[PDB]
Amino acid sequence: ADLEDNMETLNDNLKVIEKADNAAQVKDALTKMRAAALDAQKATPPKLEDKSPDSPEMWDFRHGFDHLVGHIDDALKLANEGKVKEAQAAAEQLKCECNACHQKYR
Ligand code: HEC
Ligand SMILES: [Mn+2]
Ligand SMILES: [Mn+2]
Repeated sequence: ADLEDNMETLNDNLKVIEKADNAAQVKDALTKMRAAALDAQKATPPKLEDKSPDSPEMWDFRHGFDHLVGHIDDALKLANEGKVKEAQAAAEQLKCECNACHQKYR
């Protein structure tokens, strides 16, 4: 449950959503992402290892996962309503979140 493994979970399950052709597989990938992002939110990334947990950098690092989970839930709702294609498109826009946090802190 460390940061690199959670990121492996996020990356793998985004590719799963991208190639999926059914709702069950999209839904399982998304809920798995949701869990991995909440667990990642507890880690300290290598480039913030000198920071206090209440620093603005650490606050912003953690809050990035709230935004990510928010997108995941939107996609989760489409995917529970059976709209696989809309859910996949929503998951593609998650990529702005990955990129945003990465350019600041990876
Ligand atoms: C901060 C709020 C993050 C968001 C959102 C996402 N990622 Fe991330 N990721 C983050 C950091 C700080 C790091 C560096 C970790 C380290 O220990 O060096 C990463 C790294 C990755 C990696 C590489 C992991 C590795 O084994 O080196 C991948 C493949 C990755 N991140 C993917 C990824 C995806 C697909 C995300 C959105 C669905 C995503 N990350 C969001 C911080 C944050
Ligand atoms: Mn915010
Ligand atoms: Mn966003």
